[PDB]
Order: sequence, then structure tokens, then C-alpha cells
Amino acid sequence: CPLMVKVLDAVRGSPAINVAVHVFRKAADDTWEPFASGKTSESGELHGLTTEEEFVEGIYKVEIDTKSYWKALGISPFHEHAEVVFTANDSGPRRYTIAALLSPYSYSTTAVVTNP
Amino acid sequence: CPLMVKVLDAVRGSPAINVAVHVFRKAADDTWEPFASGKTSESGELHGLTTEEEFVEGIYKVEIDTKSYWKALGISPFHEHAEVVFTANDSGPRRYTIAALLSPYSYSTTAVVTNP
Amino acid sequence: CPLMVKVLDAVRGSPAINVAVHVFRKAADDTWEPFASGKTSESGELHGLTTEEEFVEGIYKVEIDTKSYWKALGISPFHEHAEVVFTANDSGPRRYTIAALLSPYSYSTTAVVTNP
Amino acid sequence: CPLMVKVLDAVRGSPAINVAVHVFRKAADDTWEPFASGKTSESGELHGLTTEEEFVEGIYKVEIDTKSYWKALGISPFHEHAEVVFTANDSGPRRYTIAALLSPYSYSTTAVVTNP
Ligand SMILES: CC(C)(c1cc(Br)c(O)c(Br)c1)c1cc(Br)c(O)c(Br)c1
Ligand SMILES: CC(C)(c1cc(Br)c(O)c(Br)c1)c1cc(Br)c(O)c(Br)c1
Ligand code: NA
Ligand code: NA
Repeated sequence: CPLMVKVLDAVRGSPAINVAVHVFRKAADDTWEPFASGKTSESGELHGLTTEEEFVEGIYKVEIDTKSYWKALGISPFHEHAEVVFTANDSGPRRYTIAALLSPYSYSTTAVVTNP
Repeated sequence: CPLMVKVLDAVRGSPAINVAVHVFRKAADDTWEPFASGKTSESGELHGLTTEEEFVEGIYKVEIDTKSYWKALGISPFHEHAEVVFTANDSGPRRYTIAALLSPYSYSTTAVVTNP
Repeated sequence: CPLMVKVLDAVRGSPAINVAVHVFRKAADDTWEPFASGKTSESGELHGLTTEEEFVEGIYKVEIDTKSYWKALGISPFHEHAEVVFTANDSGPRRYTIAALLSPYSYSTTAVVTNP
Repeated sequence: CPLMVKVLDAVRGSPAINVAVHVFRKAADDTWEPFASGKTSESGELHGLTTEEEFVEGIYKVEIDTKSYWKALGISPFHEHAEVVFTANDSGPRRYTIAALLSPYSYSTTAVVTNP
């Protein structure tokens, strides 16, 4: 998978299930173009967002809809979303896992980047 | 001080000094309007961004220019910047501290929301 | 796997490979008895520490040897290790993934707990 | 103040108040000898643990009684406590702040090590 997202709930010690994720790519005119979206599975993972061909060089924004997740669980959280912005593939194709750990007033995010 | 930002460096175990921070407020047309900005001090803190009168309820984005910070230290970073997007709510406590802990491929952020 | 450990390097954006991990279980006399040990693979994962039969109720300490990891990479870090202490299996068997994210002066740790 | 501890709650976005903190120093026989202790204040901070004269180089353990904190708030926690084990080094800066961010199934810790 060239781009995978994994999300964990720090209150429950579980995968964060059914979290909406939107990926954007910065366009030539500096706007954020919709690139891919999906929602995390029962494992907290989102696979299948893109393909090697379509995941070209660029600046990407992964927007994890944390508010919609907490509100569905009946919780009022602090953040609107968690947003990971990075340049991808600029020295050739890489595989990226974007991981996030969610609490109502906090989040942590990291990237695992590998060369196939 | 209704809004403060504090930034640490997890690689050096030190405040993150001279990091640019931009705060935006979401406008009615969903665009991000500049609201306040500054650079973190020797203590990693940015005070004086706004006033009680100016800081009304709404959605704010705090963008921390982490890429330039790491580059100035000679370290290769993953993110373009760190973003913190949140709603200010008058129903809650009245002082917001946005804290961030920076590593080259990760970051953590939390909100400390208190009343004097 | 009843107990798995995963470790990630926040400076490199990679698995943390060849990290030594020692698990202890608190004995009747309140000392920490050696329970299992191993080291993370190329994927940053440590499987095979224990079995369902041998992983009984108790208070466990997972000690991740972060200093030895950083020093092997030629880095002087702050912590001696990262230490995760928790009661396991006290309402019947569970599966535990202990995750850690390492920086030279920081670390983060979370648990994914599932019921088989 | 050569050693300070600050603790936040990631669920409430607030200092972690009245959390017990115990500091130990490693003795020659590898046992942990009590060194200092206290409870975090209304600001989540614990000052006055030691003095420059008492705080010599060595290995220290800071144990934060997170389980009791969460229980007092009616929240089910994973960890027995959070531990931070580190070496004090005179070669480095002279003031240590040990910071921790608490969630029920996770915690993060960092060191802010500075000179006056
Ligand atoms: C170690 C890593 C990167 C991870 C990567 C993959 Br892929 C996984 O499947 C799992 Br479970 C963990 C991780 C992620 C988050 Br979220 C954390 O809060 C912490 Br601490 C560590
Ligand atoms: C920036 C830093 C190190 C911090 C240091 C001091 Br001293 C403070 O008073 C505050 Br308020 C924040 C911090 C600490 C934690 Br615990 C975090 O989860 C994150 Br994110 C950042
Ligand atoms: Na290139
Ligand atoms: Na029981």
C-alpha cells in the first residue's frame, strides 16, 4: 500500500473504528485538491486510498475527522480534526503509514516511511 | 492572555526557539483568515497573540512552521508544518494553551484549557 | 499473540529495529520476576514473548531498552528505558499490543487491548 | 529548582491535579531508594522536590501514580503507574523538567533540560 492510515483511541485502548479520513494534494494554484478518502475499518486501518501510479510527487494533507469520531461516541472533543501535511515521493516512490493516537483534548501523529 | 502556544523539541529536550506560528480564523466562506502570528521565544512560548476582546468563539487554526525549524538545525523533517484546528467555546474555561512536542517524523499536541 | 510489542523511531520515521525488551511479572513477595524477553524485528515488532497458558493474571512490567537502542545508533539519549506497567488478564484472557514511539528526549506509549 | 514535574490530563485538557509522584535514586546494589515525593498542585506542577546540593548525578526514577488519579475521576485506566527513568548528567544543562501527558490507555513523557 503506498498510503495507509492507522488510528488508535487512547481512552479505550482500541482501534478507532469508522474514522473518516480525507486526503488532499496541493494543486498548481496552491489550493487543496481532493485526492482520496475513506474510513478506518474495525482494525483502525484504512487501506486502498490510492495506487502507485496516482500517488505522484506532491504536498499532501491527510485530514482525520476526529471531531466526528468523538461526537459519534457521545463525547465533546477539542480539535476539529487532526491534519498531517507532508511532501511525498520527492526522491521516488515511498510507502507511507500515517499513524494517529486520539484523546479528547490531544493527539499524536507519526509517519512510517519505507522504500520498496 | 486567552491564547498561548508552547513548543518543545523532543530531539534536544529543549524549548523550540524561534519557531514561526500563524493563527487563522475560519471565515464565513470557509477560507482561513489571518488572525495573529509570532515566533516562539527562548522559552519555547508565544504570548500576546490576541486579547480577550478579539478572541471570539469560532474555529481557529494554529500552524507551526516545523519544517523551517528542523532545517535551521540541520535536521531532515517529514512534515511541512504542524496544524492544530479547534473550536473556541465560551462555555468552557477561558485560557487556552496549545502545546506541541516536535520530532522529525512525529508530533504531539494537546490543549490546556483553564480558568484564572 | 497474547502479548506483542511494537516500537517506532520518531527521528527516522521507521521501525525501531533490534530493540531489547524485557517483561517482568510481580511476584508474591512484590519483587519483579523475569517473565519473557526478546528483541524487535526489522518490522519493529516483537512476537512470541509468551503463550496463553503462561500469560496468567498479574501485574506486568514491559521494559523497552531505549538507551541501548540510541547508543547503538551513536546517540546519547535522556531515558534509561521506557517502562509500561499494567495489570493483565484480570477479567479473563486478553490480547495486548504495547506500542512505543521513541525520540532521544521523549517517548510515547499506548496499549491496544482486545478480547478474543 | 533542579527538578520539576508537570502532568496534564489529555481527556479533560487540564492539569492533572493531586497526582502522587515519587522519585527514587538507584543505589549501589541496584535497588531503588526513595529520594523525594509530593502531589501535583492545581497547576499540575510539583516544585520543591530537591535542591542543587542533594541532586547529584545518578539514575533516577519518577513514578507518577496515574491509576489513582484516573480512579478518583471515575475513569478506568490501563497502567498501574507511569515511570520515567533517566540519568542526571552534570555535563548537560542544569534544570530538569519531567513532563507527562496522561490518557487512560496511553501516556507521553518528555524532558525539558535547560540552563538558567
Ligand atoms: C509504533 C507505531 C508507529 C505503530 C505503527 C503501526 Br503500522 C501499528 O499497527 C501500530 Br499498533 C503502532 C505507533 C502508532 C501510534 Br498511533 C502510537 O500512539 C504509538 Br505510541 C506508536
Ligand atoms: C511543550 C511541553 C514540553 C510543555 C512543557 C511545559 Br514545562 C509546560 O508547562 C507545558 Br503546558 C507543555 C509539552 C508537555 C506535554 Br506533557 C505535552 O503532552 C506536550 Br504535546 C508538550
Ligand atoms: Na525530487
Ligand atoms: Na478478576
